[PDB]
Amino acid sequence: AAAAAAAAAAAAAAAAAAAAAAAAAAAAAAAAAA
Amino acid sequence: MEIKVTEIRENKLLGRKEIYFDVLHEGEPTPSREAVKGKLVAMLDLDPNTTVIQYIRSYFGSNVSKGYAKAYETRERMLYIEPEYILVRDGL
Amino acid sequence: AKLALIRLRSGIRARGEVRDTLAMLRLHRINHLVIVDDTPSYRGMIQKVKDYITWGEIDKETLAKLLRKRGRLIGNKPITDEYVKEKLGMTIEEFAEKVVNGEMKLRDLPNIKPVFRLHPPRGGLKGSKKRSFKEGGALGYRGEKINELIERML
Amino acid sequence: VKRTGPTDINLRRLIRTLRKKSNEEGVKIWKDIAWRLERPRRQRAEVNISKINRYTKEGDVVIVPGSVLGAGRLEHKVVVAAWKFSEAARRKIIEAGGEAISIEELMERNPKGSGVIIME
Amino acid sequence: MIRRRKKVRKLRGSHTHGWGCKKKHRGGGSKGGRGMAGTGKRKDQKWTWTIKYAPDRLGKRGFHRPKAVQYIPKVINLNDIDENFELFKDAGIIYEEDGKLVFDATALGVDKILGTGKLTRALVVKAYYVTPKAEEKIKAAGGEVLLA
Amino acid sequence: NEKARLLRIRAKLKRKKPRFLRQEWWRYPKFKNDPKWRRPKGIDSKMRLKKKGKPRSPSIGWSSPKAVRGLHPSGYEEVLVHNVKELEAIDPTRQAARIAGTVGARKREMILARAKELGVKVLN
Amino acid sequence: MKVKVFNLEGEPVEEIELPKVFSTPFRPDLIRRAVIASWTHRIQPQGRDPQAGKRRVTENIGKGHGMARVERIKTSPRFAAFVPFAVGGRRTHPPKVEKIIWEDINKKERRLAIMSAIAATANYDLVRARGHVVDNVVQIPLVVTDDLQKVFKTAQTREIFKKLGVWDDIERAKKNTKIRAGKGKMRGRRYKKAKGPLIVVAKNEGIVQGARNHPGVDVVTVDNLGVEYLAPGTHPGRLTIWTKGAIERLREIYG
RNA sequence: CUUGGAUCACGGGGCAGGGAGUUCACCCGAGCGGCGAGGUUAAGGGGGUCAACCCCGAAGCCGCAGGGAAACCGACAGGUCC
RNA sequence: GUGAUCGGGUAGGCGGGCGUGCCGAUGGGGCGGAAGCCGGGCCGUGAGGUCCGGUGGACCCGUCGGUAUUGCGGAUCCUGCC
Repeated sequence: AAAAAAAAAAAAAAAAAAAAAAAAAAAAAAAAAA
Repeated sequence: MEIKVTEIRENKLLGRKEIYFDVLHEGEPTPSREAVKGKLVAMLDLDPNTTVIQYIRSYFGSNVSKGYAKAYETRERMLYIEPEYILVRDGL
Repeated sequence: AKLALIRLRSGIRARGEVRDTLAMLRLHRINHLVIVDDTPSYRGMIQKVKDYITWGEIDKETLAKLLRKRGRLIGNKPITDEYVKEKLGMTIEEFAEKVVNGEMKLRDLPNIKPVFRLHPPRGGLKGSKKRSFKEGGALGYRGEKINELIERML
Repeated sequence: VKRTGPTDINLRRLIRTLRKKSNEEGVKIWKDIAWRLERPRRQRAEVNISKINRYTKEGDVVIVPGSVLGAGRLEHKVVVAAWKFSEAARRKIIEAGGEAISIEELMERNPKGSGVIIME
Repeated sequence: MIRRRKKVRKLRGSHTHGWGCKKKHRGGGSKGGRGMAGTGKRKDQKWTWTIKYAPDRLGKRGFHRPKAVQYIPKVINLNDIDENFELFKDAGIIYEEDGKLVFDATALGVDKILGTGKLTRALVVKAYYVTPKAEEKIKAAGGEVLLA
Repeated sequence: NEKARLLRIRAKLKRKKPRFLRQEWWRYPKFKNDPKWRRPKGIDSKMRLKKKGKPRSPSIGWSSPKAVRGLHPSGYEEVLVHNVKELEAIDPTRQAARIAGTVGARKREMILARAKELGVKVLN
Repeated sequence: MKVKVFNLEGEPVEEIELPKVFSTPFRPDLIRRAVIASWTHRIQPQGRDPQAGKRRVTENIGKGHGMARVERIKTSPRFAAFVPFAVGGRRTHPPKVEKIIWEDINKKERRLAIMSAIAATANYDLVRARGHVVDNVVQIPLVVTDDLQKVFKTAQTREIFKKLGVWDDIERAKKNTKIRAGKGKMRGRRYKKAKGPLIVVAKNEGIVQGARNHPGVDVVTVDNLGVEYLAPGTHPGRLTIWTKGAIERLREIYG
């Protein structure tokens, strides 16, 4: 069980293209830190 | 620097004697913890490797202070409950 | 030569120059005595406060009596031959002889307070505070006659 | 305005312990750090990782009387003692193979406080 | 935390509450006018405070453009890229091509790359405009700038 | 003995001490029936100027020695008692008990019995 | 810290390790802040009628009547009116409903305070000092099986509490309940009631009904914990009965 | 009040009860506390033992880059000394 | 421990205490007589507190933490009484 931080990328990504980057970041973090 | 024991309690679920005492110190400052341990051990026949003192407290306009001590039966039982800053404050 | 200065008058109704000079000479209160050296920088200040003090040349016997009776250490403790023989290889009489003939300073005795606090003169001042000693009063320069007054005030 | 102290009883206890330790061991650094901790909250020290990395060496020991914050890199390993760490600062100090500890544990490991660098 | 008491509680019994003579705390004359009255321009009872502390308050200077036409271009620094590298990698912004790491800033939504701070890694920066200092720092770190 | 000496000091001091009362307590029944101290605050008050022939004002110099401040003239210090548990927890060497005025007879019988069998001085 | 798990008969069966929230340092200042904010969040606004005292019509006489310059009624009695030193007039500075009573506090400080209060409930000296009777309690901290979440009879709860050793604190709560002093008795609010134990549960299946009517006893779930359950009056160290499921949910949420 | 009050300067027959720096909005500071290159939710939504409690909600605001009327341009995370 | 080199004070600034009504907690008292009122004793620099006796006949207090229409000799002050 983990608590990934994604608002850090939400506030950075250009709007209308945030959920895709969020999914990719979810997968990346799950891979690396787990 | 004299001491009068006001209360003794026993605790089996924790395994410790709880001692409440009063320190008469007139024309003198608040006594030190080493001195209080020395006198309580000289009086009540306790093992200095146990016997942590929790607090000595003075009060406004008064030459009597109050003190609380715990005498444990075993190192196991004392370390199981007492924390590190209390264990370091003493000579342990 | 060592000069003795005694304060006689109050600083109310006096100039700040005089008040500050007296503070620098450590003469804060009335019937208080100080011993200094006869240097020009001190003589100028004495001339500035000439109208509020008496001063004159002091003798060794008088200084010995003064040390034995009104001398104090930090803590307002009396001076004793025990202390003097311990800290120095002398008695009070020899210390005073030296002090007034050079070779030694009062502050060489450790923890010596530099101000002597006297009671008022026995029989009273025999001259007005508003005039000078020369014209029959009390203020200003005496000579060896400051010792008579120190004796009366001891 | 009456300047109180901290309301954290643990800070108060640490300050008293530091002064007692100074008097016991015969040193000045503990008393110094005590008066620095009794400093008004609006003037409490704050240091970033960048400053430590800038003014430290490899194998140095450092004590900060306030908070350590995460901004910059750490290129070598050092031991840092402070009252409060940030998550990022702790993580970045662990990375690079350093250790982040408390002032009490520093007093244990080193009673005389020899070789320790004060930063504030 | 600290809950002090109000000083009216202390001044209860003081007869003037710290205002001075019993003539001193009255209406607008006791201030010199209401609001910014007397700050110049017709009266000068506060012209001294005006010239000591609030110059450039009376008078106009310049013009403003319409917000219909204003555009605020977004910018980013090399320190930011290097200090947020791993998140830009986790999420798209940095990706992979043949033997190269590439930084697509248009994705981020930025128009300018400014040149504050060192650059450590080598990269290919893909963006409209880049400042000469940033160009030099990038080409020293061993990378390229390919302008779109 | 020093405690007795300080007791004599306090007794003499508080015999000499006046009862501090406001400017003109003798003149208006609104002050005769509520006697108290109020500091004189007027611009032309002689009690404020501390003139001769006028009543005096309180100051920190009238205080009693710390050692004997607050003790019963007997020499003990007082402890209010409402129950027998409070009666206990008294040092019968330096403290005495004063029974609260709201306690009933049924209960103060018990308090007096326990004080008797404990050796505690009761001022009532 | 390892602890035993007790059954409804008062016997230890299992052994479990406490989570780290029970090792949180002690912060009575934050506990107090949070309790005071919670106090503020349930009080009603109060004000007077804004037109009260301002119903009379007046006329002042002015200079030259051997009288003061006060506004007075203009019929038979001619009593003064409308001024704040007149009898029946307006009040100078009355209470107002515009006034702000709400106090805000941040989530993270609130949660730190809750954690500290939990750690305090897991300490013996604080529980005793607060005023609770713990002469015959089993563990401090007391952890009991999940079978207690299903008891819906007050008499069965009575028996279980007798076997665990908190019936004496319940009796203290009953005994130390009094009729107030003052005017709160007119406004309801009589019978100032003392506090007893607090049962923290994972899920309610009848224990709420079963234990409700014992004086001083509170029942709460973990997801709905606050600092007023754990530190009534700003004083921490309340006698608390935990459950295994509640402690696991603590291991998960940590706050 | 006044430079100046025992005043031939003003207020003062007695007693009891009432009677005067309050609230909001913005701004400048401080004594504490939390998080910290980030901080913080508002309106509102869900649950509950239902005005207390718990969980969501970062829209927006301040800060991380300034200079310039504007178009525009766009910086030391450490070189030396006391 | 030091203070010959601290001890007057208006406007004004700062620190600590006494007292009054309500709330959350804790410890208590009361028809074997609470609150209030009258006269007295003791402690306290003091703001005040507590005890004794009498009257009275149903509620009251201490400690911690919060709140406030929170302290009168004056306003040719307001109401009532003399």
